[PDB]
This record gives sequence, structure tokens and C-alpha cells, in this order.
Amino acid sequence: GNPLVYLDVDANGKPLGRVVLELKADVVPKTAENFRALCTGEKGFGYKGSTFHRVIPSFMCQAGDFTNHNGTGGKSIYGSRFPDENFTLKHVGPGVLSMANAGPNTNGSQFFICTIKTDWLDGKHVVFGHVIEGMDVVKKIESFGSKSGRTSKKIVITDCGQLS
Ligand SMILES: NS(=O)(=O)c1ccc(C(=O)O)cc1
Ligand SMILES: NS(=O)(=O)c1ccc(C(=O)O)cc1
Repeated sequence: GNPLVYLDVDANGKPLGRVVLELKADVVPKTAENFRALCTGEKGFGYKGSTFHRVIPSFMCQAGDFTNHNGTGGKSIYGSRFPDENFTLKHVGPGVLSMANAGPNTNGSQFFICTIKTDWLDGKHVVFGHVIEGMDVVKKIESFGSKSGRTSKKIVITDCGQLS
């Protein structure tokens, strides 16, 4: 079936716990595969050790810039960027996992976890999974954000990988 992956997250070195994500490989196989491989690090790069660099309460928690740590970087397993696969899945509510981008067809490695329904992103960001377990951890991360997106604690993905 669809992959299950995990992110173990610290804030200022204190473990927050684990976020488990189901990747909708049945709907968006290319987008799911990129994220899966970046979690395992099997291509020689990925999310381990990188940060949630932009977190906005009552919106979303963004991560995945493992090259520049600031929203400008990241790369996919395919090349620097890859196309929007489809917009079939919608930003239905808290726990949605979706690709960050810089406009059409600019997916790399950056992603966000929604903490509300974000319907205005439908048709603009590729949704590719959802939180299975660990919304408590997501709420903790969210609580360390701000209106500007600046985090008030350093939020690090210490470990990540594939469960099934
Ligand atoms: N003192 S700290 O390392 O900045 C800190 C405090 C609380 C929490 C939490 O609520 O989980 C995480 C980190
Ligand atoms: N809670 S909300 O009014 O839907 C919202 C959405 C986005 C942002 C932001 O980009 O900063 C802030 C608030």
C-alpha cells in the first residue's frame, strides 16, 4: 500500500515526538516517491538534520530546505525542480501534507503541514499526504511560529525515514 514515513522533531534540542505521514502514492506517485526517498536519505541527501524554517500559527508549518535552510533551496531526487503532478487532492483541513513551491512547476523538497483548511492553495500546491499520528507534535511546532513565519525555537528534524 501507500508508504508511511516519519519525522522525529526537536525544538532547541528537546524531543517533541514523531510525526507519521501517509504518502498518497496511488494519486501522486512521483511526488510521494520524492518525499519518501528524501526521508530515507537513500539518494545521499534528504531531510535528516534540516529544519522547519517557516511556521505560521493558524496556517502551516514549512520545512524541507535542506540546502539553504531559509526557503530558497532544496532539490528533488529527479533534479532541482519537478512539475506539478496533479491537483486532485485538496487542502481539506489540519494535517494535510503539501508541496511548497515558487509558482507553477517548481516542486523541489520543501513541504508544509497545514494546521487549518487552506482552500486557496487548491490548484496551486500539490497535496500528497496527510498526518496519521503526531498532530500533537505539529501543534507544538505551530506554537513555536509567528505571524512573520520566524520560529521562536530551532525546530530540527533529527531523524526521519520509512516505516512501511
Ligand atoms: N526550553 S526549550 O528547550 O526551548 C523547550 C521548552 C518546551 C518545549 C515543549 O513544550 O515541548 C520544547 C522546548
Ligand atoms: N489563519 S489565516 O487567516 O487563514 C492565515 C493564512 C495565511 C497567513 C500567512 O501567510 O501569514 C496568515 C493567516
